[PDB]
Amino acid sequence: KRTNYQAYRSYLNREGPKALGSKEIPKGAENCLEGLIFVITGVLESIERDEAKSLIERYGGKVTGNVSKKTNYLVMGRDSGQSKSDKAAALGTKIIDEDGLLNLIRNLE
Repeated sequence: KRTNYQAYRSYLNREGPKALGSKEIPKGAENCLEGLIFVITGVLESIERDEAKSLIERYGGKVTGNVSKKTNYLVMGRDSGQSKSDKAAALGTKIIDEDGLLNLIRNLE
């Protein structure tokens, strides 16, 4: 019984942002993420977690690391944690990619 998976920290923070400052921060509606809880897990394409978090928070969303019952959208990059995914799955919380996160906001442009 170990709840900290050291291997996961390696994967989740092993990103090679070559498109950092390219896909980031759209001009969507300020209300787009407002009232929606976003949970970011796994390694995305290229995003510093804070830029995601600040973005989510800025657009009225709450960013948290644990999938809640009001999440709706689980941003999942490369990680295979059954633990976080199962909760989302049981709720019907849909899994999205980095592109998916921005895709919603891009729609509100």
